[PDB]
Amino acid sequence: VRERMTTQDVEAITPQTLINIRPVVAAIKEFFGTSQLSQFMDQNNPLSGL
Amino acid sequence: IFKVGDTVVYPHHGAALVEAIETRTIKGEQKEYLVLKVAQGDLTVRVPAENAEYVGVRDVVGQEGLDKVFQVLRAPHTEEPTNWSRRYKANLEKLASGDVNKVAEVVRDLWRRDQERGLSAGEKRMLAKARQILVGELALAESTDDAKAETILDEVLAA
Amino acid sequence: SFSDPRFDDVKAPVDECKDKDMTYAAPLFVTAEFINNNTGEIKSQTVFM
Ligand SMILES: C/C(=C\[C@H](C)CCCCC(=O)O)[C@@H]1O[C@@H]2C=C[C@@H]1OC(=O)\C=C/C=C\C=C\[C@H]1O[C@@H]3C[C@H]1O[C@@H](/C=C/C[C@H]1O[C@H](C[C@H](O)[C@H]1C)[C@@H](O)[C@@H](O)/C=C/CC/C=C/C2)[C@@H]3C
Repeated sequence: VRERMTTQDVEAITPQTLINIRPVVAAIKEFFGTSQLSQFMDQNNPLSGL
Repeated sequence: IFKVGDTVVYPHHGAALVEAIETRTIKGEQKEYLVLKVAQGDLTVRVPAENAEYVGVRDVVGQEGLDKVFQVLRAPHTEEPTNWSRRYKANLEKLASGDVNKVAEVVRDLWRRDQERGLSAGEKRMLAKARQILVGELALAESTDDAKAETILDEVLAA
Repeated sequence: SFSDPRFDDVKAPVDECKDKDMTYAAPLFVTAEFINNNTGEIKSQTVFM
């Protein structure tokens, strides 16, 4: 965002054009899928779930 | 110059409404701001009336500019830079100028080009965006049903 | 600048997500504000995060 706040022309930008949500959604996706603290929940009995 | 509920034109955000005159002070001076929300982007814009003309907000056009751009769009013999990059930069600057005659000239030139050829994804998006904001300005300058304004623009284009 | 995080309703219930392998989620919304300093214009938009 602070990169393209200069190369874009003034009195032409809008926050819909500034923000790229792709690194945030990729960071969330890579945190849940394939990270060692986000584990596949085991359930062979409710005690082991708990 | 303006009251509440007036239709007005921005440099490039389409036409818009003024919803209220905001009295939000800054640095201990009650500057007369004005909330101005637009149609397409669904966003609001707060501008002080002092530099309203500095940023160049423009009142809507009338019948003289209406038939002026109707003669500009109908005007033949516009030459073009054969360098397409110079052409793209040139009509991009003309579109960002915010002038109604320049926007009408841009859409009629790009219509005459893609009517023969079919130009580009970028030039097609160029024509789509500029024709959309010109149709919105026409349908708030004459208030005559923007779809029907699109058809009447298609009428005067091929005429 | 950024302001006002705000969620929506979930796109699908739990059992349908477990059936059709969709992830149970909900969209984020954020009120963003762009301020020019010299002339002075604020722009409030609702960015889907
Ligand atoms: C070594 C380790 C986890 C092991 C794989 C499992 C626990 C080892 C302890 C033990 O031997 O019982 C570390 O775990 C994390 C950090 C990095 C390490 O992972 C690691 O470096 C190793 C793997 C990290 C993420 C793996 C994701 C996927 O690997 C498979 C599928 C995905 O998740 C895994 C699911 C593991 C659940 C386990 O649960 C245990 C029993 C079974 O061993 C498993 C069913 C239960 O005893 C449960 O109570 C214990 C949970 C572990 C507590 C959290 C530790 C932090 C499954 C093995």
